[PDB]
Amino acid sequence: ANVVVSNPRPIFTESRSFKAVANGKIYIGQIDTDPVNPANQIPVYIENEDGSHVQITQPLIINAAGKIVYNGQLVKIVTVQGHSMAIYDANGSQVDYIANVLKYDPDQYSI
Amino acid sequence: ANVVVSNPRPIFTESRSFKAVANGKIYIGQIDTDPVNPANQIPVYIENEDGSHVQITQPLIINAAGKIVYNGQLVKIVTVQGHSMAIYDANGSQVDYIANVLKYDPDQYSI
Amino acid sequence: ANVVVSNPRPIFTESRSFKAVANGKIYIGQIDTDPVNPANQIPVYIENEDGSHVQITQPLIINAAGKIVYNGQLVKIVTVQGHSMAIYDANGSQVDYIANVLKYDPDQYSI
Amino acid sequence: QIKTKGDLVRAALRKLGVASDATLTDVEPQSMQDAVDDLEAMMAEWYQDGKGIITGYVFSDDENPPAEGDDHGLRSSAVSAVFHNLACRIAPDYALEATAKIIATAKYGKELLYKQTAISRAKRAPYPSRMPTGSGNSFANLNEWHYFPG
Amino acid sequence: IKTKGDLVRAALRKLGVASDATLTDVEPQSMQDAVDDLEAMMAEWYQDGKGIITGYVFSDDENPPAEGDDHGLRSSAVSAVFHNLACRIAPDYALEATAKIIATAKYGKELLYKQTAISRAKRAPYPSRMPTGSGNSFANLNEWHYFPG
Amino acid sequence: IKTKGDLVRAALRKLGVASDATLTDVEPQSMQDAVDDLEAMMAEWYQDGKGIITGYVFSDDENPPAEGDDHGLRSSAVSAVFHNLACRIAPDYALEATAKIIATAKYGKELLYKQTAISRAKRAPYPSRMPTGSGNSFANLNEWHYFPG
Amino acid sequence: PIQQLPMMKGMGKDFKNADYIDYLPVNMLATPKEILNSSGYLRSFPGITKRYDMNGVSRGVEYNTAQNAVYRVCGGKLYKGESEVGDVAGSGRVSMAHGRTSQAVGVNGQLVEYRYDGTVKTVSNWPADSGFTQYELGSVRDITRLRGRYAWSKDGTDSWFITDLEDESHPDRYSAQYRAESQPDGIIGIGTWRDFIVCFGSSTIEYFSLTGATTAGAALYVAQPSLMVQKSIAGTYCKTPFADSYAFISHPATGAPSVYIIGSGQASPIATASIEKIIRSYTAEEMATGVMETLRFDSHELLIIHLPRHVLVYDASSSQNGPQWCVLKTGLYDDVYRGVDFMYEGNQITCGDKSEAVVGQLQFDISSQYDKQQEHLLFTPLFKADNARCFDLEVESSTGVAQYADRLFLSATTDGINYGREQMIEQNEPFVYDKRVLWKRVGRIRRLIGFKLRVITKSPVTLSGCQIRLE
Amino acid sequence: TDGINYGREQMIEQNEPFVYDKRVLWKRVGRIRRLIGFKLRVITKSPVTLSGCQIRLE
Amino acid sequence: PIQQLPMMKGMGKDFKNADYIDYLPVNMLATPKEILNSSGYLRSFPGITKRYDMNGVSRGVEYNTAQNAVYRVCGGKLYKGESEVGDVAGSGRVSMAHGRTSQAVGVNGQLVEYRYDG
Repeated sequence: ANVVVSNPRPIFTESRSFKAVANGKIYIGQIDTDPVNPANQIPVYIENEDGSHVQITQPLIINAAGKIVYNGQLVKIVTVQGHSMAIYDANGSQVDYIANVLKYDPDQYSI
Repeated sequence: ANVVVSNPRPIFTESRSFKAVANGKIYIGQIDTDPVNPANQIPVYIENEDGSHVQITQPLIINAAGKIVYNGQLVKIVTVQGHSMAIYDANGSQVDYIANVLKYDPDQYSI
Repeated sequence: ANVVVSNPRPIFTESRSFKAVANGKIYIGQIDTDPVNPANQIPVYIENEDGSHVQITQPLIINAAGKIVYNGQLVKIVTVQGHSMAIYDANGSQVDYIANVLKYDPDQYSI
Repeated sequence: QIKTKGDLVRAALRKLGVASDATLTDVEPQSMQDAVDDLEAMMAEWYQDGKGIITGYVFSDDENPPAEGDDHGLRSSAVSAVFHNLACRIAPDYALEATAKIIATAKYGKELLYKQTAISRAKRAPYPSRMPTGSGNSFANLNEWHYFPG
Repeated sequence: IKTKGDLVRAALRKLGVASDATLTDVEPQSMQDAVDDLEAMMAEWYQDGKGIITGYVFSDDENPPAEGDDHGLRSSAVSAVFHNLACRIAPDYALEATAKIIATAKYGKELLYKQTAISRAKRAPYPSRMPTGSGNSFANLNEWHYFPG
Repeated sequence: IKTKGDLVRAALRKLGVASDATLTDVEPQSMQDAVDDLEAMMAEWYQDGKGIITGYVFSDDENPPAEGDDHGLRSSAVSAVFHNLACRIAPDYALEATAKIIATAKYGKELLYKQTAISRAKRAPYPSRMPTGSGNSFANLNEWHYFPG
Repeated sequence: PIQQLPMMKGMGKDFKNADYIDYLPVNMLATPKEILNSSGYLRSFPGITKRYDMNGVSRGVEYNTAQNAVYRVCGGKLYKGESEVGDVAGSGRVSMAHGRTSQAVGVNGQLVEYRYDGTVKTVSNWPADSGFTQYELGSVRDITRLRGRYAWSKDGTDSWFITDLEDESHPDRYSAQYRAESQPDGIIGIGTWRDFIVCFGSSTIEYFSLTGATTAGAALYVAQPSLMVQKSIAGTYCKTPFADSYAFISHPATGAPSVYIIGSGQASPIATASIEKIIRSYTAEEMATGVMETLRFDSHELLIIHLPRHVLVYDASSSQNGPQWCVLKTGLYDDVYRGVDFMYEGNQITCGDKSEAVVGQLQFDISSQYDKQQEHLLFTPLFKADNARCFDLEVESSTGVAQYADRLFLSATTDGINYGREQMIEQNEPFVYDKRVLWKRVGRIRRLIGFKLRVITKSPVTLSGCQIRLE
Repeated sequence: TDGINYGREQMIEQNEPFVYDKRVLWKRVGRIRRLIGFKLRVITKSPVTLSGCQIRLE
Repeated sequence: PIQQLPMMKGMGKDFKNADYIDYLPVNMLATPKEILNSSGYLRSFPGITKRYDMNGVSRGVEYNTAQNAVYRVCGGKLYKGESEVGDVAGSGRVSMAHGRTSQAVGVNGQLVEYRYDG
């Protein structure tokens, strides 16, 4: 056993019902802070299939299936280091808030 | 660069249908051992906003959205590294008996 | 108290909507190639709880909940080299496609 | 919208104001499951197989253990009635009682639920076995004469 | 749902004595005693077959460890049964069931007896002295005056 | 005025929960909650066409980001709809709508159903057994008795 | 039923000992003022802005009355205001005692005097050929000045000395040896109260006064038994003037350490249970290194304690209902407060820094420290409400001085240890003065509830009486 | 009932390992005839922190 | 009628003398702190865990201020801290009075001084 199949593109849903956030917004920021202040914000990149990292406009967009989308096509977003997330649904209410998260990418072990 | 922005709170769905296991039970224990036995159970920690780790009873509860919910609301459960899993639905059946979660990492060449 | 409790079992959902890929198909092909072609299909092993790797037929089957299934039982699919996952829905559509899931072929890189 | 038996239960609790989203304390999912059980019992009491109130409800089953996730299947207009009902039913569970507005809305909703069925179940009974067809009907020439009920 | 313990726990819930929403765990003595009260209430309702009938089964609590397990009650009657049980065990803890519980119990008892009342309506046969009219086959077959009873 | 958000904000104002007169800004959770409640109330009123009709359009809240935007409501029914929405969402915040709001909601619902009730009055045609009098053209054209239904 | 909730002291459990402990307000200063509908308003600690640079970290501060300027010893360099007025060795904390003819800093076990004309002289015995009495000076621990004499205590011994009147460098000519011998307690620290030379032993506190003797060899200072206090200071720097007396931390010899104030020859505690549990959480050596000092501004009369992992603050003017302690902190996590050695000079206060080699001046219109965000916490006490509902939760905030419309994270617990979801509410809006911080639909209190107000901002936060409509 | 000798000993859970919101509640105490006095006896290896005793003397 | 019951001090009779006596809390320490709906909470006494062994039963303790360490006389050895620093006779309780140049323990009717140099 060398590689196990696993789905990337993690799925985002609400906190009390199983329906997915539709056209919500994900904000990334420093540890234990308000990730809406551009002062508190942290850069997040797109990791394409070719591996070419590119910066993105900050407010992340969610399709109807709870997956980050940029320019229509689904994308994989990577941050530089630890971050705090505040997930907002379409209207502007926060789905949930978390101060510290960390999940290192399992890919690019060659690098 | 080397951290993925992902679903921070895990989703526990059911094996036979695409629905969250409302009032489900997860037990966490030693590697390749039955975690229902209280002796086999390993410490399980909550990571609240203060950065503290307060340990809670092993039968962690699952709400109607698939997340892990304490007596009140959503929490960031934390274990050490080698946590086994056993989803039990409220009726008492079984959904998963993941023995070694560490052996589910998409890159097992690293280990 | 290092890692966060998180469901490792993979759930596959449609890209443009929040539904499971009921009775869908996963084709696991070589690096940077279309897995639908029988030639571009690597051998995919199942890894049991005891750790008894066994080979199975390539066109994987997905139950109604999104989780991979064999003989009405959940299984973990592993491969001995890096692959290119290609998920197709039951009706027949390229719901998702990955050029290289892990971004480096472990087999060759092992040297 | 409210598409799952749970969505119904959590939104009823919202109507009571217990755990209503944007709330600092939310109720345990055990109580959500138990209130789903209460909704199922109330609908079983209403439905009474053919005779009782017919809303189009679909009951839970063992192939779908999480009854909360199951689509209730109610009519689009019927969701408000079961919505505002089950709030009076859950009210004594938390020892809260239901506001007069909720009581009136639940009464109105149940009345609207049964209105269409009541109109559809008028069905004036046929003529009795002794009433004869008059000489006006040409079927009197066909020897039918007296009416035939049942 | 499908056992006496579940019905009695639902009753204790509605009365407010013991529930997860209250962080109270049912007392085993309360369990046994309210199950006994449910048994008595079902016996009183059933009335040896002449009264309301629900499909309930009276275990025996002689050979089993305890009477409370399983019930043949129809799925539609569970709400009425556990509401009435909660109302009846209300004075045990000195509590009084809220007016909603009482109204629900009345509604449920009415609904449970509705079908039995419709079935029992029937109609008495004709009196022994009422004869057939001249327009009948039994007029030729010598039956005439209707069969008594 | 011309969007669901405006209707729900007017309802919240009438409660006094969130308004500029009170210096409270509408909570987005409150926004979604009362918009969903308005959807449910309009569906219950519409009753799949047999009940009161106002011209309201049910978005779908499946493809759009949120159901609340735009409404086909007639200009005359806006007051009734947002007063009724306010009355229905009053117990959400544990408030009770003032008697003026209740009276206004009753008046508005009555005015909404007035025209539909006048339209539905109609009249049943003559019974199949009623004949036309000798003073008609259909008497010569063999029609005679009125057409059933 | 609009019910008010105090925030001057938050309360909750302790997940290790399972004991109820006070959840102290963080970076807040309760001010007993009749505000609107409440008896007091919580005020954020003033921010810190860099006035100018310095060499090394701060090690001491003393307001030199003789020169009417502050002398601050940072790192390995002695500073007078902005200028550099001499070289000081060592790395640990240093105690100073300013004089009319010399500013001195007891460092490395020797009392070093920095004369005002530039020269530096160190205390040593009189020359052997001089003929005056020869002593055994030993190592200097703590110093003070009273009536033109420098009093220092030999390290590891209960003996203390006094310098000569004519030549301040050497000790007194004939009578310069004095002992705090009422108990076998070594002198941990020395100081001056009124006209008395205190001598903080390891188990007792003695007061010394001039006897006015004229004959050579007579003891100038005589013990005053009637003023003795049967407590002690934990470490060399666990003492400071406070409200016309010295507060301190009890030495472990007499029992568990606890903050005390000396009154009329008697020690009266001012530390609640939680404070002394926090103090007891430290080991002997760690708590010995702690330093405490007095800071006074506005109406508050603070008693700041610089413990290794905590910075406890006692607000004297806000102790109407009981002792009021607020835990100051720097950064988002539990780091220790950077500001140290506060002193009020000229117009505005100035404070040193524990980590960087800078000096900060307190600025009242901001809460940022060296242009960084800081965390302000406010906990409401646990209260038992069963099957009740709470909808309106309003806190009055003085809005407008902020830079951005900063928001506070409001969360509520149920067991008093771990908290629920963090709800984000706007608390200040830049240059709008009538915003209300209001949250509706709080929910149902099952058994208990406690609200934590967490504000992350660079501008002062002024929270007033908290009302909750427990309906 | 007389303040010297006691009645039946009822066993109620007081702590639960690693659960922080349990309530020690007993219902159906009975009828106070003339006098009554409650004795709480705990046998444990962990700290016990008992707070204000509430009784609903109805 | 929700009525509170104090527990800081219990009452009862005394079956020998027939007098009302205070039934005192056992292994509890009342703490006057404003807890929930009451003015104080009962707290169990802290437990005891063995730090290290010692010779014989304990007979006295004194916190020696001069040496900044505790001198404890157990059994027949004058333990300072953890290390034995002398031989003491007798078996009854003994009173100590620490000094700057000698630690002493009045035992067997004679004041014995254990000088700090041995």
